[PDB]
Amino acid sequence: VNVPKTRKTYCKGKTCRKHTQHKVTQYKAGKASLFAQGKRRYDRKQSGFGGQTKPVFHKKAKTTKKVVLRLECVKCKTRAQLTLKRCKHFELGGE
Amino acid sequence: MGRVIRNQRKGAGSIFTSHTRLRQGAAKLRTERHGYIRGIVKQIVHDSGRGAPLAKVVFRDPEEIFIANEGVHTGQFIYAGKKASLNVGNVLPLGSVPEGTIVSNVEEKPGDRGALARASGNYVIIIGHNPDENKTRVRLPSGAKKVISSDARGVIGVIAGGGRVDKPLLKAGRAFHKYRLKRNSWPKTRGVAMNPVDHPHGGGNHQHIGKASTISRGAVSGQKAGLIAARRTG
Amino acid sequence: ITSSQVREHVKELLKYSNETKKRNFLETVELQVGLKNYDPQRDKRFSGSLKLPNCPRPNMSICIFGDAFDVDRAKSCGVDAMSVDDLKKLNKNKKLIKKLSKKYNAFIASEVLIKQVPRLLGPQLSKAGKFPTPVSHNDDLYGKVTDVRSTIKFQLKKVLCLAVAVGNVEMEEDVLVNQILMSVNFFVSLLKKNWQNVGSLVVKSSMGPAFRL
RNA sequence: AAAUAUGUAAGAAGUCCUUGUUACUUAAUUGAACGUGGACAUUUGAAUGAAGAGCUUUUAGUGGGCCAUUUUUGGUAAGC
RNA sequence: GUGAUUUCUGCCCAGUGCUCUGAAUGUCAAAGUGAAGAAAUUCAACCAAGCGCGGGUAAACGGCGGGAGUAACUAUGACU
RNA sequence: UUGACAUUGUGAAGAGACAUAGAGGGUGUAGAAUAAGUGGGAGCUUCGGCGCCAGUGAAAUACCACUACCUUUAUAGUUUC
RNA sequence: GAAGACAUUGUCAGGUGGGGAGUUUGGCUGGGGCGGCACAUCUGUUAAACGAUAACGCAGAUGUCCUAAGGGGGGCUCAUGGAGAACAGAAAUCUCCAGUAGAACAAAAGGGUAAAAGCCCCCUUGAUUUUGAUUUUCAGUGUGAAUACAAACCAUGAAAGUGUGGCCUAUCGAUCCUUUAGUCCCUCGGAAUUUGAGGCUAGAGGUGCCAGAAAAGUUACCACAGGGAUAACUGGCUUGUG
Repeated sequence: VNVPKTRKTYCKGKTCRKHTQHKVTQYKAGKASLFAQGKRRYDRKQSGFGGQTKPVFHKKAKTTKKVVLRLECVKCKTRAQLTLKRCKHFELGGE
Repeated sequence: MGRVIRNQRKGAGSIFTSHTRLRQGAAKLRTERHGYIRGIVKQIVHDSGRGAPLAKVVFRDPEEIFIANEGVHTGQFIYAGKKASLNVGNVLPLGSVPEGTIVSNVEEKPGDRGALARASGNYVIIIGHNPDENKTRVRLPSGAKKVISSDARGVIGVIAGGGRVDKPLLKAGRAFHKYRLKRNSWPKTRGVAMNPVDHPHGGGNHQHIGKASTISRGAVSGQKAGLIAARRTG
Repeated sequence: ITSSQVREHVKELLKYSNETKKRNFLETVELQVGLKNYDPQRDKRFSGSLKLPNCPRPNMSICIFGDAFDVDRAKSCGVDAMSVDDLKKLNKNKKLIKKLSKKYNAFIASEVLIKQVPRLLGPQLSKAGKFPTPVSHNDDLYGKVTDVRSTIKFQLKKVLCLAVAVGNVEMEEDVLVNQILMSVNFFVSLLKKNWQNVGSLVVKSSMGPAFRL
């Protein structure tokens, strides 16, 4: 809900410490397919017929994920530090 | 759910004609190339296949065809390729006229002739034209086919006219329709048959309920109804 | 291709010509690139010059309009029209929203939409060449049209577009290609990760080509 | 602004006196926390009671409860 | 499927089913092809049916609206 | 039901592989004028053509690199549709 | 004679496929059901002047919203009379003056709050890192929330201070899995080298039945084990309603 791209949120790393303006994007996703142990074993059925696994998965959602705020300085040289704002829906800096 | 009728029969089960109660059998004989004689003594009355089958020639040292509406209980059943055309005879449809009409007639050469063997239905040879070696034949059906040059041929309308132009007045006579073939009669107006019974599926206030066309290719059991169709009403 | 050959597009490519000696009149070089290729809306730019340094080169009529007061926001200068009785019929669609937001530069108008911009006015125009950018739209479209006319720097928005410069005729090499880079800032890089985001481009001056990659 | 009920405290290891320790904060003879040497305890409101007292393991059943008097919730009411 | 004869088969193909050469184009699996690494491997493009688009189809499943005004006592509807 | 791969090998018409890119180039309303079009452009070349600082319109171009139509054009062995 | 690599046969892939197989179909409830959520929460009360405390008790709020609606210092002080009125003239809105906290603090209700905790300005990003301890069921269970410290690192003021998110009391989530942020740390077990896999610590991704199964009906053809724990009928209170 209007965040402001980069703002001196003290922080560290370290090999730095103190403050440091951090270009702060929010976090995205990441494919896995055919690497995940989750897979390495979850490839089954067992096997002339199957089903899945106890948690798969139709429950009842919440209609509000979370902002994966990903603050990250440039002088501290590292390291893209995650934070957690919770309240949806919203969006970056307006304002 | 049980195994709905249709599914039910087919296999030996308990149904299969009068396979030991009739006369001989179809048979336009075997195959030489230039006419042999045929004195056709007596026309038979069999069962099932109404329309007299009549037993004939026996010449090369001493067969029983289905006989087009033409028996002189001794009739001129001379047949074989080079052979005076006529009601009777049977010449290789590769040497007919153009608008004739053979009854018994063999898909593929030789192999005794069944195409339009039934009561009456004849097979007007309408075509002959486009022919390196074949024939544009009609068919009792209503569709067309190019049979193959020299292939038997009745030569005349199959006997037994309106075997059923009408009118089976009474539930009997079905006294026959059977004592003939299978036990096809009576026939249990399915949609009384209960849920588990056949596929129909009575249900409370009657109802053929949902659908009725029946996709060709369903599970021999999902089957039945109106096969798989291209239409409906009158 | 961000390699040694940059000064082959610059140093070795600074006196190619196509005839005899090398003429007798002034020069004219630069360093081609773009704006961000994003979509001229969400994210692609901010603030900070390179330079760079330039202006038009040819025409500058861009985009600025909204109400009956947006016309005078394009009178003592020259821009496109959004119309009044058109945002409810035909002020946007494909060749429409284009018209007003489809020039060359980008856009320098203000804001006023309501529940209509997910597939019409504000919408259909973005990556086309405009979708409500930062042109200090409050006093008008001239002072912030220093970011939309001259000086510059090199406001790079809408569809590609930008600028570059360093010297005149011949006196640059490592700082010629490294002057082309210098002729690039919030257009070659920026905040969180931005050292590169494209595939290729072009450049020269007037001679012949630059990088042969 | 009650009554009933409800926290604490009690004679007493307690004060009183002497100084000693450093990470603490005071500018420190500033204190803090801790510890030595020294005076007096059976103690002069609290009462009343002790079949010591403390402590450790373990392992049953139980988890459907129901009455009354007062104080109350619903409900015309109820052996609700 | 419906049930002698007799008469009589209204209108609905959007929905669900069925079904046709049909659609100038979008998905669409396995092998087969290309691209990249050192490969493992991971990106690609095209790709049968099918799908979705087009048509027919109700003696196929089944369907068959609702409110306003609206003179020549009065209520009234062939009216709109 | 459909595809691929095996069962499956004799011959014969036509693509694609080895082992290729170049020219006219833009039929809304307006600017004397070539609009799916971009911009680097103040210059290209001993001329000044067009520019351009002016520029309207739905979008401005000669120095032209290009994200994209039409017309226009070479095979000798295996290979494979 | 017909058929002529075709088809067929076989192996995988995809369509299709209630014909067939298996499998499931929350709970609290004046009896089951349709309904409502006292299934997770918060304020007020009910609740008997510490705490605790019941209903399908009464009156209400909760699955968000805030980059500032956070953080510090300045200033200032919030819904009447009597004055000046031109589109204003009941006033919508403008400027003067002289006194009950009646206003305002996002959102329910209650607490609280006046050189403020409200309003106008000024400057920032503490809504920060590491832990741990605490408090919240009369609390021994993890959770969310909140309190005081330590160590860092900042803000802000001249300072002393204050600030570890929205004045306080509501506004959220285990277990495998997956993704990411972390040293560039640990191992692939005959040695290496990279590629990959695996680990450690800090997060996001869902569980609302919110201590966290992944789940359609119908039976009047039906069936079983138990329920006066549980409804039709008698009786029973009670008698509103007659």
